[PDB]
Amino acid sequence: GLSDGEWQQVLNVWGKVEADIAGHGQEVLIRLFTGHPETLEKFDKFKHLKTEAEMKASEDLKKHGTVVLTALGGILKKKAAHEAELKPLAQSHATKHKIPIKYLEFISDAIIHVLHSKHPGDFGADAQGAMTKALELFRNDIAAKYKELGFQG
Amino acid sequence: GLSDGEWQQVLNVWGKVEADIAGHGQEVLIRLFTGHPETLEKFDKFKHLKTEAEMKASEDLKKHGTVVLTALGGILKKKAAHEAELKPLAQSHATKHKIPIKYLEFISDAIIHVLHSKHPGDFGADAQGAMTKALELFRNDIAAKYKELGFQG
Ligand code: HEM
Ligand code: HEM
Ligand SMILES: [O]
Ligand SMILES: [O]
Repeated sequence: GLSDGEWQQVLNVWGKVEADIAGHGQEVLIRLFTGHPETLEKFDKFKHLKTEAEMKASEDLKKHGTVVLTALGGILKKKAAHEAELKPLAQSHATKHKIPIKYLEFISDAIIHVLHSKHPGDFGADAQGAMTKALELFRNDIAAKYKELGFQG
Repeated sequence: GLSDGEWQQVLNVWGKVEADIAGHGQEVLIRLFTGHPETLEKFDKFKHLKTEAEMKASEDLKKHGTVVLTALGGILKKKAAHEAELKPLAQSHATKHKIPIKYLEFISDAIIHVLHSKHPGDFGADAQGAMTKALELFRNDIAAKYKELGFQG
């Protein structure tokens, strides 16, 4: 994974990308298509482009570069935000508190029971299934961090 | 993963949690500690809590319940946000465009190349290492979505 400073470096350079996203998007697709020409074959609108000059002149290639880097930027920012809250919790629960995954299963059972008890009108079979899935994603994400840290859990 | 309706059900019941986070947190921890007493042994600062009555009377058990459910709520919301960034991209790139992970590796290397070319002063070795790791997490997260959608990328 990334450290806190590494995530901040990713966010910082993406700010520079966004200040000329058209130029960055063009240069990324030109590098991809010149380095790996087979990738051009996926693009009906671009597969005729041979030279860097032709690729630079394509309004459609420039538009697509912006779409790609916008989508990737959103994924990186949301990943960084999730990591910033998940990482410290996995770190403390692995290294200081030493909490096995089975204990996270026990507290997940308690959360599901309490929500069902308190809010049956907002916690029918489907909503309970949804929360069961959400807490399993949470436990699996902690377990993945545990494996990286070498903690058996 | 969860459907959009399933995430809505999770966030709807979490709104009820947030209306009394301390009460929900207390009830979750007392359910956990009464059902699985070995879990209470992990809390050195609750060594004075033996009985259900003592647990209900504890200021700090209730405060800890708030800490736990506040942290969990934040992680669930940030997970949902990142899932929502990945979903449309994994959908189209698995089912319509059929983009192999090797091609995602090629475009990741193109992004690193363009950032090194454009920002050598602000994309040194460490910042490049950070972005290399972030793009690998992106590819791995898409590969996991590919497997869920039944696409061999
Ligand atoms: C960082 C990696 C990538 C990102 C963020 C990305 C993002 C996007 C986005 C947002 C779209 C438009 C909406 C959609 O169809 O999902 C798109 C379309 C597309 N992508 Fe990607 N993509 C990436 C990598 C690739 C690669 C490596 C290829 C092929 C080698 C590829 C091929 C396509 C194709 C063929 C389309 C449809 C183009 C069109 O009909 O206009 N993508 N991509
Ligand atoms: C939904 C699951 C959980 C969440 C969100 C959670 C969250 C937290 C948070 C935010 C803290 C304070 C900051 C920190 O040290 O990381 C904490 C502390 C702690 N957690 Fe957890 N926790 C969870 C499950 C558990 C379980 C199941 C146990 C034990 C069986 C446990 C044992 C502890 C202990 C011993 C501390 C230190 C308490 C203190 O002395 O103040 N956690 N937890
Ligand atoms: O793309
Ligand atoms: O906790």
